[PDB]
Amino acid sequence: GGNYNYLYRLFRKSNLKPFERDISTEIYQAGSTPCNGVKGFNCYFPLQS
Amino acid sequence: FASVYAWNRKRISNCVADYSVLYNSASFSTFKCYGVSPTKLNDLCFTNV
Repeated sequence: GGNYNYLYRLFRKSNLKPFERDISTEIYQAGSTPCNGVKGFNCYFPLQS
Repeated sequence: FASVYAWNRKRISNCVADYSVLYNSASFSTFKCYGVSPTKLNDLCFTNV
């Protein structure tokens, strides 16, 4: 049926330093439109299964 | 616009293209980029569109 407990992050502000882990699950301002905690448009959740 | 079995094909060459204005437009229901992230089109570029 498809397992979805395995997640990965696609959106981030910048890259990662070597040997570093980030678990911050916050909305990302993909476009010029601010999110203000609401996805709406030009905002997406960084993590997907 | 033309039909789906007779789709219009257009060639773009020898001009500057600003994708930022299209990306910031909210009238587009779906805007999906597969090969590259939409942010970095203005940096790297190719020989034809």
